[PDB]
Amino acid sequence: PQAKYRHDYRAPDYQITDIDLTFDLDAQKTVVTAVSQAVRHGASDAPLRLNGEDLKLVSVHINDEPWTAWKEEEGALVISNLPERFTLKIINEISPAANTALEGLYQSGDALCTQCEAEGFRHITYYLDRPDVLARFTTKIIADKIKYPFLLSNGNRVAQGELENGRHWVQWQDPFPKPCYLFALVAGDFDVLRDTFTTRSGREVALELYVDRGNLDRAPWAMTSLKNSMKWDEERFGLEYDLDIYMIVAVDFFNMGAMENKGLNIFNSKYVLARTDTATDKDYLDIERVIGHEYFHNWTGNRVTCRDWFQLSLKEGLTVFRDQEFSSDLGSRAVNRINNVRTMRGLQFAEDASPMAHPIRPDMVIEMNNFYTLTVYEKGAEVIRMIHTLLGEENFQKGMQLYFERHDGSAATCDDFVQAMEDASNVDLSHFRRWYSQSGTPIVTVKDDYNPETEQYTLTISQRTPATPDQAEKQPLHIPFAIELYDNEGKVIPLQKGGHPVNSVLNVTQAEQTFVFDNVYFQPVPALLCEFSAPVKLEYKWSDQQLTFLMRHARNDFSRWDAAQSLLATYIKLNVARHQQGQPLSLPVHVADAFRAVLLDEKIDPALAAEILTLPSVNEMAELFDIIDPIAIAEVREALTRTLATELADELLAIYNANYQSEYRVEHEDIAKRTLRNACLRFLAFGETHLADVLVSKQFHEANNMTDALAALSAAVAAQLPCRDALMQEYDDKWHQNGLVMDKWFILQATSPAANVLETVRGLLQHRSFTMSNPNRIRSLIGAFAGSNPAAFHAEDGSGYLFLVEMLTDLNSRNPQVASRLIEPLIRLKRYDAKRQEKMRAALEQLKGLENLSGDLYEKITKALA
Amino acid sequence: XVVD
Ligand code: NA
Ligand code: NA
Ligand code: NA
Ligand SMILES: [Zn+2]
Repeated sequence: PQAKYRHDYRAPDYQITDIDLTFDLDAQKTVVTAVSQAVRHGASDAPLRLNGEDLKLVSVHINDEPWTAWKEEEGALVISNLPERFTLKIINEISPAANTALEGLYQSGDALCTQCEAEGFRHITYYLDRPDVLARFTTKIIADKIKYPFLLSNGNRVAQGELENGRHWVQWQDPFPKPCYLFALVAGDFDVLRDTFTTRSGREVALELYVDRGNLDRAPWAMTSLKNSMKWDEERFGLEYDLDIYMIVAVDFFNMGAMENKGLNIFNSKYVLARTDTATDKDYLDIERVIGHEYFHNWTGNRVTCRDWFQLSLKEGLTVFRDQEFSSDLGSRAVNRINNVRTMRGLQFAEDASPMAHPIRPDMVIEMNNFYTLTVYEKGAEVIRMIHTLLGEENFQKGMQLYFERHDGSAATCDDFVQAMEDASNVDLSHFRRWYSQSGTPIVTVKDDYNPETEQYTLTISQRTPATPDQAEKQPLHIPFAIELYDNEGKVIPLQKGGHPVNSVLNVTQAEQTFVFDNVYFQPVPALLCEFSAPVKLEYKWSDQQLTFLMRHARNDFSRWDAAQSLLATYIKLNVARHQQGQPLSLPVHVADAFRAVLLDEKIDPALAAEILTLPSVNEMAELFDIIDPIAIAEVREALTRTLATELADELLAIYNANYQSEYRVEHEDIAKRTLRNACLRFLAFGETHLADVLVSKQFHEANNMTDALAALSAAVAAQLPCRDALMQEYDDKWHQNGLVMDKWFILQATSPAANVLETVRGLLQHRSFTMSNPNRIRSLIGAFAGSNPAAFHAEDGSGYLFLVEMLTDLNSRNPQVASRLIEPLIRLKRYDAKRQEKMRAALEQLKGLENLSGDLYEKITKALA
Repeated sequence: XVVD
């Protein structure tokens, strides 16, 4: 299977302007009739190359004439000798029941539904399956009325009829041209939650949420988030929905989280269904963020789409930025920034040093579904955010407005978007564009000096990005580098030079650069890379006291958290080295004291305190090291937890009790208090065993909501408390019939620190709530084991690797997209010690040998073995 | 797209 390259992009030889589809639907054999109006733009001798995969062709007509000038090759139907304008009619057959890959048209339970992004439409009919070809669709669907009473596609119901033999049809029309990745079709039986939203100019939009029969009780939060999403986009971006109806369908069987199909989003039911006894605060916030995300794509993705798939970030990075701003405006900005930065430094950095490293705009791709990445999404968004940081809100909004004014109704490029921001703002973003073409994480090194004779503070900032597996050449970037300088009272010193204010966002554009500030009347404590102003590794020689001083005085709550992370980092590294030498945890009294002060500070926002009291995950810890020792990291997180539990037991308990809430509310202050309370519980679980066991069992049984129940159950597993097996058994007995709820329990099993966890995971393949046919169940058991239990996954006997090989040998054939997400842990072999690396390499070599190796895996494996 |  061969790589496509971004610099090979060329405009298509043909366009399609309109497509009329008819689906005679049936799970065994669906007959598809596609009538496209087409226009030749290239040369007469150039043929029309239509993509198609696993299609049985029935016939080809050109202006109603049966066509003899064509041939089928691998993945294509090539048609010659066409006039300039013509009508193409294709009839073909497909088989949804056989589609275990869940790409194109497939079954989810008794429903039929689609997934077309990136290149799924070509599994439905022969088409120009590329996103610079935009067409107006009309979709007629014919099906059995009893199995499929709801027949849905994009746009508005414009026709309908009854047929003989219990069949009926419905025809839909969507007036906006679209690329085919945004086609959807759903056929099934559903309960439907109906509501409306009136836009700010007065358009009444009908909202419809389709869920499986029985689940209407879990739907109102998603509807409420949808309305909140529509409203925020109006207030913040000035954007209104542009259709009459907005449908979302919740399906249980989905490779993805959710998909923005125009006017008919299809969502994984994990991002829709919530009730207080089944869903945590985190699930509610996620539903809100994901509903918003797909909604935001209506502009940033649909009204302006992507010229080609190498431009994916144009929509996903910008739309992530949007969903982050939405969550942040509605909730706690600081908590959002904090967690997004956790993801960046702990997962996206790992990617950007792995064999799969790529720029946010890739240059080379073999399987495009492999590039829906942490890089494209999260670093993508950080790149948008830097543009925002350089321009300010007002200018950023002007650039958004110019982007739409220019590109509404067409497919654009990343470079188009940058250009609009540049032209609208008059900020020069030439050098800035290098963030789109250069992979890897820059290292920004800072040295300082205070001169008391001249009252000048001097910052010497330098950058470099190391070579990555994909690129040997690197150059300096335009790094927006935000600073604040604090005096000995905790006040900000005005930034100035030669009697003029200076912007506090410094433009770090060279390999090495000095900035000098004047009238710095006291030696400053600096806050550097404020709010993570660029997605870079900061190297600065902090003292502990500088960091604790920032924990106390920094203006932005993010910086208080960040200082505390820098404070811990030094001691995480210390203690991992110690653990390798068989030594126990060492932690200075003054560090413990800094955390005691956060617990007992009565002015601190509880939401902030909770994050400072949530230790960096094993993944964030892992990025502090060149070579990763996953067992030492896991053990050091546990020991650091046990030591703060002991040092802070009385304060932990007091704060636990003080934050008790009798009423459960999905409201930001309540969530903050609850998050702090459960953070204290976590520590307490690792303290004195009998208290631990009592607190945890009691919270589990008395909880009036799943947040509090799961925090307890999870602490029981994490600390291996006596009550653990009984609580786990109870949860299963109550919840086994509910897949989404069981996902959490599978995650807990998979991430257990118990010595026999692998054996338990193998056995859970036979559990009544588990099935290899369901991507969620697979992600929750196997994915969680491999990706989120690195200690057990990297057991020295290599048992973890052999297990993953066995699961991937199945999934490579069954559902390559899922297999590909699951292989990610194995491709990080170069970060491990030689012996682990040998075993991971043999594992990869074995998968490389599979018969019918999917392209999705092939891409990753060959990069990993290079 | 949200992937996971
Ligand atoms: Na077109
Ligand atoms: Na807010
Ligand atoms: Na210095
Ligand atoms: Zn998306």
